[PDB]
Amino acid sequence: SLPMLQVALDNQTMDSAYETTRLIAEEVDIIEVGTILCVGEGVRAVRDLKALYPHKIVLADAKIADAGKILSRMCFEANADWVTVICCADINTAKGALDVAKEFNGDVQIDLTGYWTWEQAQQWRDAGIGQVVYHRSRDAQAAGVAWGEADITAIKRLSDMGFKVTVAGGLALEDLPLFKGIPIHVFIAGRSIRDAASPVEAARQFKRSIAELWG
Amino acid sequence: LPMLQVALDNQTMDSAYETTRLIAEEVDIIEVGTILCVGEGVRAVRDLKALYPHKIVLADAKIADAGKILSRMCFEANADWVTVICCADINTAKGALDVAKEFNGDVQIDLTGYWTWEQAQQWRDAGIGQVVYHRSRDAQAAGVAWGEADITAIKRLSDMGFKVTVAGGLALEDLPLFKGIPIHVFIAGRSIRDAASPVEAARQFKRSIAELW
Ligand SMILES: [Mg+2]
Ligand SMILES: [Mg+2]
Repeated sequence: SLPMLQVALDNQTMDSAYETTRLIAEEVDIIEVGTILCVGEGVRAVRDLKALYPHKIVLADAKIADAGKILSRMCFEANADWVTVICCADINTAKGALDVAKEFNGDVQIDLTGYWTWEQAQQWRDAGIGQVVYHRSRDAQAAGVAWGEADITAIKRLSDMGFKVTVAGGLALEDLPLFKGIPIHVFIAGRSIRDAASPVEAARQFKRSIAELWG
Repeated sequence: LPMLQVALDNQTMDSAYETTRLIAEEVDIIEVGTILCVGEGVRAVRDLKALYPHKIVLADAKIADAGKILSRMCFEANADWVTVICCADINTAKGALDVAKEFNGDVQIDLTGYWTWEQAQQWRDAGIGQVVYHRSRDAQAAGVAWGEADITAIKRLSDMGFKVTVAGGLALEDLPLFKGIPIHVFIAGRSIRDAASPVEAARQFKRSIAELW
């Protein structure tokens, strides 16, 4: 199978986000309401984007740290398909978000930005979490942290634990070959699509490269 | 004396105002809870500071990454303080703190969930002066109580030089557990908002803090 492409809408306002979606909504598989757009506009962003693009998967990247049931329910009532819970959260937070998700036929991903352990990863699997976002912090990226050997190893180990792994964090087109041969579920691109001279062509380039690399 | 922070974990502004119109003048710090940040977005911060410009307004964003952008959105909305979640890369706390400094605001590391003493030393070396020792609401709902290990950890954080806020389902009866520790702030959300008398609930917290400290 080919890795899917997720666009991150890390825009501060809905009209900024629409400037991207009007160009690339049909060029990508998943539309992410980024954490920045969740904070800028609140959960209406989820409701509105799903109303515009009801045939697409809409992910609310809320990076829930606690109050798993309440915050997941807000996102799902706004018609989210998927929500994110941050890796450090108490296990009951992921569990709570998962129970709500099942009411709505949605799903939960654990976002792996920052500091987590393999013991925690086992708890997620035991709790019934099936997706994780292996995620380089943009702030670490800005401080020179590059994709590398240890990432490939960890991504493979997560996959062998039975998770579908999404990869994210300042991904550029030139980074995709690093991941060749690994059954990546989804690649997320925010800035490398939204900020391109032609977002459409940026998205199509990611799709072509993926098709070549995983074909 | 430890200050009293009310958490506005409400889905909509009008729900938050049901609380604030009762207790805004009864507390020291008004928190835009994470639930309100997600429900309404940063407008919540801008609106509540406009209403209560004399009170400290905390945006409980629990930032996980993009420290500079997300803190700047909160501080442009006139937040005084913002939270960063404990698992965030150290450069996220640093980014948020650099922005905070431009606005004469501050950053707290929220300690909900899994973190390490090595990370705590990193926050200190980065110039972080505030943490929120925080029992997860979901852990609370699964039966996790405040205990001596929490008290030991709070004292340890205080000895490292942090001003410590305590939070997580706090009830009036919990206050004596922390006696003798120079707690900076106690947060109460449910035990004030959902009280039969929110005004009595806030006054009782302040009365008890004044007695104990
Ligand atoms: Mg995101
Ligand atoms: Mg809070």
